[PDB]
Amino acid sequence: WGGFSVSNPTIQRFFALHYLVPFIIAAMVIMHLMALHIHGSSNPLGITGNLDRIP
Amino acid sequence: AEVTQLSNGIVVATEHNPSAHTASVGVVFGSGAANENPYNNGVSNLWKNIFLSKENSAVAAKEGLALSSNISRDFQSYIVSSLPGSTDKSLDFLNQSFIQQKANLLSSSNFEATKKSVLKQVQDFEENDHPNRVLEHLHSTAFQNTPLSLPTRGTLESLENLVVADLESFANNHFLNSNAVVVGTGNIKHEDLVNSIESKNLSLQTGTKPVLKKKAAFLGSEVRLRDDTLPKAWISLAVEGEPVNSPNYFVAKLAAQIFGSYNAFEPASRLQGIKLLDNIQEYQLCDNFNHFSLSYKDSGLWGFSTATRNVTMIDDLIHFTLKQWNRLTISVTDTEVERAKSLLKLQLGQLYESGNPVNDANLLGAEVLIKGSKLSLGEAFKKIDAITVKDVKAWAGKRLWDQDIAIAGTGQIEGLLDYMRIRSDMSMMRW
Ligand code: HEM
Repeated sequence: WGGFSVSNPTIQRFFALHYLVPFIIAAMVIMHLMALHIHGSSNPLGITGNLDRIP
Repeated sequence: AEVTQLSNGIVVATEHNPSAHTASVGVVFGSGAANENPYNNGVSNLWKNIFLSKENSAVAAKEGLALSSNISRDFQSYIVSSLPGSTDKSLDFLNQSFIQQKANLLSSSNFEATKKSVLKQVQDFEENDHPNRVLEHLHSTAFQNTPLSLPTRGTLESLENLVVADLESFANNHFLNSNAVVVGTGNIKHEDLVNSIESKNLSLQTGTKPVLKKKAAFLGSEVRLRDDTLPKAWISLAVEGEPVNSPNYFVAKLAAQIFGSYNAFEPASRLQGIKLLDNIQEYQLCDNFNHFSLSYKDSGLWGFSTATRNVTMIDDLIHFTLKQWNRLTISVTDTEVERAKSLLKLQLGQLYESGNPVNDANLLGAEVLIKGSKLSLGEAFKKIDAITVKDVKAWAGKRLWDQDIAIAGTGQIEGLLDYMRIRSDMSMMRW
């Protein structure tokens, strides 16, 4: 709170945190795409896709 | 150098050469593999090996004669060769064995032994000869459901259904006097040949051949025969080209000479004036390639074939080749056109002026059957010299820019991308 209840220091620190966390989300999305590049995607049949690929 | 055509009922064409030491005399028919149907495919290839069988070759060899035969898509020929003083014996052998009697050659013991030998040849072709069978598969996908798609040797499935009555039915429809030309090459004079034929009264049969109903038509397609146990990849690619009797016949041959042929293991082949060789030798994208321009009576094919051990960079090889084809519409230079003029004249002069009268008999008979005469090499050189850069740019804007293609391939072809990625490289989105 920065105090005794929800008040003026609470709203000012919540806006500054609200600016920052979408940039942390964008860095996790890059780490998410690196792990996907290693193995590729699955397919709706559940079996291997290495026999027929299109770019 | 002069040809002489004469008709008295039979078309007789000669090409006299008093410096040669042999002579060659035969007959060429105007039907090929494109006059068959999918059920008697291979009947022309069986008639060739009947003519070249052992008992027929032994009768010729006691006289001093040798035999040749060739099967193509539009024609077929049967040729006897001899010394220049015995062309009367060679014309007798063509009369007895091939015109009068054919029940001697078509006996049951001779037919079954010949059919066994042909089936083994077609089986060894389909298993071992990878560049030539990819080019055969390129014809069958580009002209599918059309007479220009049938292979010249036949298939194993269609050859085993053939009997003796199938060969006699083909001979009664195509081996006719109005479909034939009698040829003579080497050391033989023209009036000596027409008086030896007129001292008899040769005539095959009166009447005309059947007329097929479907005309040839190009279709953009592909066929893939993947085989991971083979050590290379073999690929052919083409667009629709020019037929015989086209006004752009020599312009299409000059455009293929610009890109030419290549061998990575010959040191002088690496130094040619071809701008495509800069991209290929940087990462060794292939082992060989060659460009072609084929022509038939109704259609043609223009493109290239290649063989590769670099199987992970196949997409770079197709991409660099097709970006050079774009330059024939946009930015082909004047020094590339002058280089292709001299090399096309050297290549045409070596094809028509070899020292083999059997090669000359096949070229002369096939051209008289379509056109009615033969164009001399002196007049062909003057048409090549008159081609300009603007002729090349106008031809390529019609036949190459944003057009459909046909692809065939075998071996380790996993790195070959699909059709629409290759089709989109036929234009630049720059011009
Ligand atoms: C901002 C958030 C996210 C972005 C931009 C994103 C992006 C992507 C993309 C582009 C793919 C590949 C294409 C596809 O399969 O749709 C993918 C796959 C995948 N994602 Fe996400 N994702 C996000 C959130 C999540 C979440 C919240 C989960 C799970 C709790 C998740 C789990 C997965 C999985 C398991 C795959 C693999 C699917 C497969 O291969 O069949 N992702 N993601």
